[PDB]
Amino acid sequence: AFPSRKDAFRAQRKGAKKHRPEIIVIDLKDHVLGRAAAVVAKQLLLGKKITVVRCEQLNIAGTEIRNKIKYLQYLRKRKLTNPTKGPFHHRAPSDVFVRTVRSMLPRYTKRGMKALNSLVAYEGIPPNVVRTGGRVVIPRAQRHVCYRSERPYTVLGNMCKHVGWKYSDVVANLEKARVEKASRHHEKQAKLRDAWKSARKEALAKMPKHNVEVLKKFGYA
Amino acid sequence: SHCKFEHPRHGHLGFLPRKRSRQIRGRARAFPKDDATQKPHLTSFMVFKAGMTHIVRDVDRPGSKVNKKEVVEPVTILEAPPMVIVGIVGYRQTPVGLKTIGTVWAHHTSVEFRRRYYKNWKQSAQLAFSRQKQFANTKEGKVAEARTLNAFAKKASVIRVIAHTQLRKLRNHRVGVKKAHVQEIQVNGGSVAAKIALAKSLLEKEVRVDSVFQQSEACDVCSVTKGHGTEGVVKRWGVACLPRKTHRGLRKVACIGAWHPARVMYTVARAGQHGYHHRTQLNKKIYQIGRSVAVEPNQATTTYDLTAKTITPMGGFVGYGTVRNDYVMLKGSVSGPRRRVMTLRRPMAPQTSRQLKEKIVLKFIDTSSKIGHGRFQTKKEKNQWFGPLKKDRIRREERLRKER
RNA sequence: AUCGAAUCGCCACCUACAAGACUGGAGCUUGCUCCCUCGAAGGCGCCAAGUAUAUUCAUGAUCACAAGACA
RNA sequence: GUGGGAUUGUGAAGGGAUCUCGCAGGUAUCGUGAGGGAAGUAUGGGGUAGUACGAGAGGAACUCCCAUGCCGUGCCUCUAGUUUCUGGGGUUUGUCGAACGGCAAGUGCCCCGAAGCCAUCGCACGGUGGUUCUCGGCUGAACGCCUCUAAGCCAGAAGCCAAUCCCAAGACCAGAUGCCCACU
RNA sequence: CGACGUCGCUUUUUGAUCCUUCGAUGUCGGCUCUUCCUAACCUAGCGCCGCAGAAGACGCUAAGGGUUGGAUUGUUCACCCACUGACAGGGAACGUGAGCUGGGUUUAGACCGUCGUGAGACAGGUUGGUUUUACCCUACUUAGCUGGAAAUUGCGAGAAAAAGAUUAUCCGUGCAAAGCGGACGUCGGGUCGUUGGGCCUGGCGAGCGGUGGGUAGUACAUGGUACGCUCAUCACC
RNA sequence: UUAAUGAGAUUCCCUCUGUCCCGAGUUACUAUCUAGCGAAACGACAGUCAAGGGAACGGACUUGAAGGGCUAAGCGGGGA
RNA sequence: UUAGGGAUAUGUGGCGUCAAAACUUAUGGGCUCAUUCUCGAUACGUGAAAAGGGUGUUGGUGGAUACAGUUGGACCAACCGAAUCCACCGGCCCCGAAAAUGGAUGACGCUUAAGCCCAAUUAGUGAUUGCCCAUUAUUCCUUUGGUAAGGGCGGAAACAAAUGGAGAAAGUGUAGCCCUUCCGAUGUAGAUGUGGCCUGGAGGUUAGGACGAAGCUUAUGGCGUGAGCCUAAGAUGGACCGGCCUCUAGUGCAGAUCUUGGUUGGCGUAGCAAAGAUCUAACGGAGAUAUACUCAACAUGCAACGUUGGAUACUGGAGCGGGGAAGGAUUUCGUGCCAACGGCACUCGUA
RNA sequence: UCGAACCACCUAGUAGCUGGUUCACAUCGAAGUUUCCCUCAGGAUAGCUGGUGCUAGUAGAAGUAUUGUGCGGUAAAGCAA
RNA sequence: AAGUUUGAAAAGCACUUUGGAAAGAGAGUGAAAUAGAACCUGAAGUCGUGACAAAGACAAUGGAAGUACCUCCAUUUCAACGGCCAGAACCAGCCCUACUGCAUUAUCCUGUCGGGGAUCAAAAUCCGGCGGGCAACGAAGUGCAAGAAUCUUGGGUCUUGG
Ligand SMILES: C#CCOc1ccc(C[C@H]2NC[C@H](O)[C@H]2OC(C)=O)cc1
Ligand SMILES: [K+]
Ligand SMILES: [K+]
Ligand SMILES: [K+]
Ligand SMILES: [K+]
Ligand SMILES: [K+]
Ligand SMILES: [K+]
Ligand SMILES: [K+]
Ligand SMILES: [K+]
Ligand SMILES: [Mg+2]
Ligand SMILES: [Mg+2]
Ligand SMILES: [Mg+2]
Ligand SMILES: [Mg+2]
Ligand SMILES: [Mg+2]
Ligand SMILES: [Mg+2]
Ligand SMILES: [Mg+2]
Ligand SMILES: [Mg+2]
Ligand SMILES: [Mg+2]
Ligand SMILES: [Mg+2]
Ligand SMILES: [Mg+2]
Ligand SMILES: [Mg+2]
Ligand SMILES: [Mg+2]
Ligand SMILES: [Mg+2]
Ligand SMILES: [Mg+2]
Ligand SMILES: [Mg+2]
Ligand SMILES: [Mg+2]
Ligand SMILES: [Mg+2]
Ligand SMILES: [Mg+2]
Ligand SMILES: [Mg+2]
Ligand SMILES: [Mg+2]
Ligand SMILES: [Mg+2]
Ligand SMILES: [Mg+2]
Ligand SMILES: [Mg+2]
Ligand SMILES: [Mg+2]
Ligand SMILES: [Mg+2]
Ligand SMILES: [Mg+2]
Ligand SMILES: [Mg+2]
Ligand SMILES: [Mg+2]
Ligand SMILES: [Mg+2]
Ligand SMILES: [Mg+2]
Ligand SMILES: [Mg+2]
Ligand SMILES: [Mg+2]
Ligand SMILES: [Mg+2]
Ligand SMILES: [Mg+2]
Ligand SMILES: [Mg+2]
Ligand SMILES: [Mg+2]
Ligand SMILES: [Mg+2]
Ligand SMILES: [Mg+2]
Ligand SMILES: [Mg+2]
Ligand SMILES: [Mg+2]
Ligand SMILES: [Mg+2]
Ligand SMILES: [Mg+2]
Ligand SMILES: [Mg+2]
Ligand SMILES: [Mg+2]
Ligand SMILES: [Mg+2]
Ligand SMILES: [Mg+2]
Ligand SMILES: [Mg+2]
Ligand SMILES: [Mg+2]
Ligand SMILES: [Mg+2]
Ligand SMILES: [Mg+2]
Ligand SMILES: [Mg+2]
Ligand SMILES: [Mg+2]
Ligand SMILES: [Mg+2]
Ligand SMILES: [Mg+2]
Ligand SMILES: [Mg+2]
Ligand SMILES: [Mg+2]
Ligand SMILES: [Mg+2]
Ligand SMILES: [Mg+2]
Ligand SMILES: [Mg+2]
Ligand SMILES: [Mg+2]
Ligand SMILES: [Mg+2]
Ligand SMILES: [Mg+2]
Ligand SMILES: [Mg+2]
Ligand SMILES: [Mg+2]
Ligand SMILES: [Mg+2]
Ligand SMILES: [Mg+2]
Ligand SMILES: [Mg+2]
Ligand SMILES: [Mg+2]
Ligand SMILES: [Mg+2]
Ligand SMILES: [Mg+2]
Ligand SMILES: [Mg+2]
Ligand SMILES: [Mg+2]
Ligand SMILES: [Mg+2]
Ligand SMILES: [Mg+2]
Ligand SMILES: [Mg+2]
Ligand SMILES: [Mg+2]
Ligand SMILES: [Mg+2]
Ligand SMILES: [Mg+2]
Ligand SMILES: [Mg+2]
Ligand SMILES: [Mg+2]
Ligand SMILES: [Mg+2]
Ligand SMILES: [Mg+2]
Ligand SMILES: [Mg+2]
Ligand SMILES: [Mg+2]
Ligand SMILES: [Mg+2]
Ligand SMILES: [Mg+2]
Ligand SMILES: [Mg+2]
Ligand SMILES: [Mg+2]
Ligand SMILES: [Mg+2]
Ligand SMILES: [Mg+2]
Ligand SMILES: [Mg+2]
Ligand SMILES: [Mg+2]
Ligand SMILES: [Mg+2]
Ligand code: NA
Ligand code: NA
Ligand code: NA
Ligand code: NA
Ligand code: NA
Ligand code: NA
Ligand code: NA
Ligand code: NA
Repeated sequence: AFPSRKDAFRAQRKGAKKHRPEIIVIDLKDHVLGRAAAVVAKQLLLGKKITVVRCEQLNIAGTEIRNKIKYLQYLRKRKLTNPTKGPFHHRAPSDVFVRTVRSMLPRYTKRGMKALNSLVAYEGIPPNVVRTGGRVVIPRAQRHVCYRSERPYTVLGNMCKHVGWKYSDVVANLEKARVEKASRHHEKQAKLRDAWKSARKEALAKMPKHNVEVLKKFGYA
Repeated sequence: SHCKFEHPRHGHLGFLPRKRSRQIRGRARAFPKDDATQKPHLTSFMVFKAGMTHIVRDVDRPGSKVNKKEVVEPVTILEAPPMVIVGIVGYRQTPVGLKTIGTVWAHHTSVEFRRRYYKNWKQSAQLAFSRQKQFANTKEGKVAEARTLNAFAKKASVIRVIAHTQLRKLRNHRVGVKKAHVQEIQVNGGSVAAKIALAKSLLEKEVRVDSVFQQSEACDVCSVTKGHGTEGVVKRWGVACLPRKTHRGLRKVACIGAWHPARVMYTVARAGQHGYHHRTQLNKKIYQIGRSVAVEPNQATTTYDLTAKTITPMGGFVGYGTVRNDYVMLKGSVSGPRRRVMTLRRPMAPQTSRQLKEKIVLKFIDTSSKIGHGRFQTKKEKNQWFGPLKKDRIRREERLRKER
């Protein structure tokens, strides 16, 4: 994680600038857990670097009690002779998603671990990801197109909090502060947004006339 | 087939692995729950175990057979020289646990605190904190300290102070260690701004045990037990001894597992390290918070026993020496041997019981010799029994005649 | 400083939020009518700093990892 | 680039080439806590009370208070056990001429015996919130009435989960710090 | 609770079979020790009763915890004495013999009864009758060293970080505001590339400081640090 | 039937005790570390588990769960 | 259902990921909600289930009533203004449904299914092959063998080098006389064939070797489907030996608790623990006081021997005392010596 | 060394039983059934298989139909035969 | 059990140096001491050393395809020359896709009359009578299709050979 002094020295000798790999950031809020994992697992195997946020807002079909009991049945499975080196049951919603993706990969091959190590999961949206670019969704894994709205569903964070996850309140407080800060920033920069809108509207009267007709033909004016 | 008769299993599976403790000092793994309505206060203190004795007091609890009657209670005496606050640390809450924000160091640190950073201090260059001292108090140094302090105000939910023991003030010949024991003490109570105010006011200052604990309160003890090295299953786990007829030995577990699973389970008693384990012990009632003998000599004097005695028994505490500092008298026993540094923590269990709420008044403190059936409480009592001895006559006769 | 590398979309307009049994706004008649920005585009970027009066490109010879890449 | 080595086996001393390796980290603290473990569990007495109930005979329980069994984690002030401190005394046979000092009897034997270790044979300590079962209910349709349910809610078990407690970063901590060095 | 019938479950009984093992998988019982199951004896709740109370019956959720000391018998079972809240039933190669023990069973010696002409026989009785080996690999218990995120390589660049001439071109304060408050100078040189240019360096000062000299009171647990004043030195520079 | 006799088999009583309740402490020689010396048994290949099927009880096979490497002292679950 | 390969199509089974295919297809219709072995997705495989039951939801059949049925109001009839209720039979779901290490639609997971029944192939548009996987099918190339099928084989004629070529065998089998064509090709026990391979000798024939035979060594390559053959190199060796035809036999090795020799992990491990015991100085000995720099000595030559003098202890006369028989036969004695041996050591010794 | 010692020999005793059995490729390729046997862990004997062929290469062909012409007493049915 | 099988000849390693010695380092003999005395040749197995290759834990080994690096190996080529690599052309043969005609509808298509239906009133769904008929837009998703990929320059063949 933390760069070595040799790595920093080599970069300065090369004189290169800041580098960021092409990373897709997925907002997992109101996404079906299984369908999102299957889509993400295939993309990881195709060499994509994927970061998922708001894992605590994933959805599973059924009542919360039914899915809580499902996790508790998974929790009771452990190597009796030595619970260490036994099955490791992770309670955080981001680790639950990571485990779901891992079971959908060839995890016991080097290629499978290369795909798995290309995925980063978070609860909420941490500051290092907030300003990296627009977030994406998976339309075929979204709740409002996947579930019939009459059926009950569970939120992953609510299920995880009652089976051992201890940071439900921390994530909620951090997410509240993030949205207020983003809303305040978005309440500002409105003048900049409207200034460019009027600049595009006023520019129609300054460009050559035949260029306006071309824009109208292709539905841009 | 099922076991013929049932009995509870030997030992507690929650104290595993039965390995040597990572550190020799007692460290609180958790602190009492913070409540913002109280004034800021420290929650722990480091002490040294001197020895044991017993006291006499009246019992106040109604409804008991010992109500308004005297009882004899063993107590443990722990030397508590004052602690020095050398730093402030702040923690912010993250989804993966607390993270340290930064450290604000005091402008001056004691020599015995800097000795902790060396394996051979006397033969070293002794350059610890030399650049920090030069950087601090400068224009950039003062700004950096202010920025770190402001970060604590904005992002910290937990404020702790860095404290260390004073082995120069302890003045113990058998303790050996000259480098201070360093620990973090959480500041509970008040707002985060109020916690930083107290921590700043305590920088470079001494803190006494009586400002952290009160006489009749209870406290938790974090300490490491006495080590015994490799021990067998009989002593390590309390299993039964096999009959005298047994071939290849008696002090063993006969069956260490069934055929299936084809493994030895983690629940089977095996020989290994015994002792030297960290233990957090609950509800140790403070029976006395004593003052230094240089300040108040009559440490063991009570309102009922008017004999002028110190807390140190006749002939000294065995293997430890004299208690020369402030001390804490805890009811009962604590884990670990003499000379070992221990942490007293403010209690985390509820303290609403009648036993925990009782006000303790000591009537008699035993100061007889811990070496071989002490029968005198003071040296004067021994002199009155024997009177002048042969060696007293020789010493007096030489002084009376040769020198006069 | 070995080191020649694979990678080929930038942004200080997306990089805030929430709901799909109804989120542009009204009316009463409650599914129709009316108003509007008319409800199906994140903005740029693709060879003249801008749609015109223009201007070096070769022989790197007909493909070859773009023989180059801080947009 | 620079530093350090080497090459394939019939000689020697010199020149090239070609390979391999080093070129930024060390050292000392304070913490985080994922995951794993996981523990406290029972009885009696006082009081309620000779009360509720009952014709009578009989005859209860919770709050609270005080003890105790088992289990667990320690501790050595007291009491007990243990002595190769062969500590100090006795005492038998042999033995150095005797006394002294002792010595041998694989610790001669006897009594007492500190320190240390140690015994429910002694002493101390053993805690908090949730999610739910079963079930009892609220609101309420389907089905004009009705209904704990079917959409919603409440209450809630020694179960279960977390706190407390134990190990803890191969959980690879871009957690925080002290000194050098390297880069600059 | 449930006759006459009828439908199941289980593998803690026996039987049926003969798939595995006969160049060998150590046989009963007990002792010890751990774990698992629930068809629940006690302990936590909750229904119902031919439920007044007390004591109980039946049933549901629940295996977290507990489930004893003895006489006879090799016994498993059985039975009796006694304590208790209760003294529930079972699995784990009929758990467990390189863990023990060896009383039984089942060699060779010997006695009795019955049978056999006999040698001998008897799921009839009786007494006496060698219990071997771990230093290997795993497992488990403790105990050391030690690299490693491309899980040893790639130079293959992702921070639960900041927030801007593209993180450069200062520090606070504030809401990623509106604003607001601060900042050591001066005189030269050298050396590279659009504005009071970057970097290196020298002389005068000043300021914040680190050490030591001389001095005064005070603090703190009282030998040992801090603090005022004043010199010297070093650093930012 | 039988006195005496018996390393013969059995039952009870007194005494006595670590046989037991219930374990604790100590000693010599080991084990343990070192110097010198220095084997054997055994050895297809090897050596983490769950379930599944399978010659009906897998270290290898299927699907999952684990597993950084090398080591010292033990230990008797497995290696049918 | 199987010679060695390629391409194109399929079979069974599939198309959410693992895992190729609907990057979760349709502009197809319905049904299902299942709280601790955890709804279902199991042909064979019963390789998990019954009788019985459900006012769960969705369908049917046959009857009954319609100013109805339920309420409110006075055991019956009136207000009140809509469709009800009676029996029976299906579908899916649920209960019945309890076992021992933690675990299994294969795992994750799935509920606008990724479940069940049915039905399609880019969809009321305009016609009858969605897609993915074989040692199968079709087809192309090569091999090999046939109950194989045919052609050619009387050199057509012409043609030096320096500057079109080569071959053409009347043939079972070879480097196959050459060319064309068709079909088959797996296989335990077992049979047979092979101008099939290899080894020691013999009769022949033809060669090689001191300018290096046999043997041996190999990241030495080439040839053969193979058994194997051949070349290269030896910074290997030092005297014999290859090819071909025929003859001949003690003629080919991975295993027989195989035989003999050697080696080997275990392993510097188990251990070398009954008979109480040695200490000290000096002498002897190569066995030491054994040293780059720095450096007064310790922290850099350790540990071990024999003799003598002291010390301490043991045997304790049924003795590690002094003599004999049996047995042994030079072990006796002196000097010298330390390779092996005296399971450690020796400067000592029954060597 | 004893419910018949030891040494050499007959003796390489016999064994329907256990174990082993050394090169390649090619063309073909089974049976665990019949009868007899002191036969039931084994043999003979037919069958299945290989090799060698012989005979005028469609001949005396067929695990299949059709059409004629025979045979039958199981499924079903019946007990009012 | 054991070939004394060193070498043609003992010419069997004088002498120097370290070491108590055994021996080592040199120097000599010899064609050859790696021919140094149980001495020709000197295999396998096992082990040491230097160099290099890397490598988690999938016991290791193995199969098939590639790749990175090495190669004391073989062969070929080195002028308008190549037996090397690659791309486009054309041919022949295959394998694919595009472009469609014949037949058939009637339980059907229309108009009109009557009924019936539901509406504020209609219409329509529906049933009869009669009269016409080709539902003909890419009519139908109904039976069969033979349409020279030359016309009218489709695609592939690193799945063939030129
Ligand atoms: C008498 C009698 C009955 O009880 C037994 C007990 C043990 C055995 C031995 C067999 N057990 C499995 C294997 O077949 C054999 O293992 C071995 C070591 O031979 C047989 C019968
Ligand atoms: K936990
Ligand atoms: K647990
Ligand atoms: K780490
Ligand atoms: K057997
Ligand atoms: K109960
Ligand atoms: K008998
Ligand atoms: K051939
Ligand atoms: K051998
Ligand atoms: Mg929706
Ligand atoms: Mg039991
Ligand atoms: Mg038992
Ligand atoms: Mg048992
Ligand atoms: Mg015994
Ligand atoms: Mg024994
Ligand atoms: Mg004492
Ligand atoms: Mg003596
Ligand atoms: Mg005593
Ligand atoms: Mg049975
Ligand atoms: Mg059997
Ligand atoms: Mg055995
Ligand atoms: Mg066997
Ligand atoms: Mg066994
Ligand atoms: Mg139950
Ligand atoms: Mg229970
Ligand atoms: Mg239990
Ligand atoms: Mg058994
Ligand atoms: Mg059983
Ligand atoms: Mg045994
Ligand atoms: Mg046994
Ligand atoms: Mg056993
Ligand atoms: Mg017996
Ligand atoms: Mg008779
Ligand atoms: Mg017997
Ligand atoms: Mg007998
Ligand atoms: Mg006997
Ligand atoms: Mg790396
Ligand atoms: Mg297993
Ligand atoms: Mg074992
Ligand atoms: Mg053992
Ligand atoms: Mg083919
Ligand atoms: Mg294909
Ligand atoms: Mg796929
Ligand atoms: Mg779909
Ligand atoms: Mg099935
Ligand atoms: Mg299956
Ligand atoms: Mg079935
Ligand atoms: Mg049914
Ligand atoms: Mg129903
Ligand atoms: Mg139904
Ligand atoms: Mg129904
Ligand atoms: Mg499952
Ligand atoms: Mg299922
Ligand atoms: Mg499946
Ligand atoms: Mg062919
Ligand atoms: Mg001619
Ligand atoms: Mg021929
Ligand atoms: Mg064949
Ligand atoms: Mg021969
Ligand atoms: Mg010849
Ligand atoms: Mg080689
Ligand atoms: Mg090799
Ligand atoms: Mg030959
Ligand atoms: Mg032979
Ligand atoms: Mg061989
Ligand atoms: Mg063998
Ligand atoms: Mg070895
Ligand atoms: Mg040893
Ligand atoms: Mg021994
Ligand atoms: Mg001895
Ligand atoms: Mg001597
Ligand atoms: Mg020395
Ligand atoms: Mg010496
Ligand atoms: Mg003696
Ligand atoms: Mg004696
Ligand atoms: Mg005598
Ligand atoms: Mg004698
Ligand atoms: Mg002699
Ligand atoms: Mg020796
Ligand atoms: Mg004998
Ligand atoms: Mg036979
Ligand atoms: Mg055989
Ligand atoms: Mg065949
Ligand atoms: Mg038979
Ligand atoms: Mg046979
Ligand atoms: Mg047989
Ligand atoms: Mg019949
Ligand atoms: Mg009939
Ligand atoms: Mg009849
Ligand atoms: Mg010469
Ligand atoms: Mg040689
Ligand atoms: Mg030679
Ligand atoms: Mg030789
Ligand atoms: Mg060799
Ligand atoms: Mg080697
Ligand atoms: Mg493998
Ligand atoms: Mg390769
Ligand atoms: Mg009409
Ligand atoms: Mg007509
Ligand atoms: Mg169509
Ligand atoms: Mg055409
Ligand atoms: Mg073509
Ligand atoms: Mg071609
Ligand atoms: Na005592
Ligand atoms: Na006798
Ligand atoms: Na095995
Ligand atoms: Na596996
Ligand atoms: Na559907
Ligand atoms: Na042929
Ligand atoms: Na020893
Ligand atoms: Na009409």
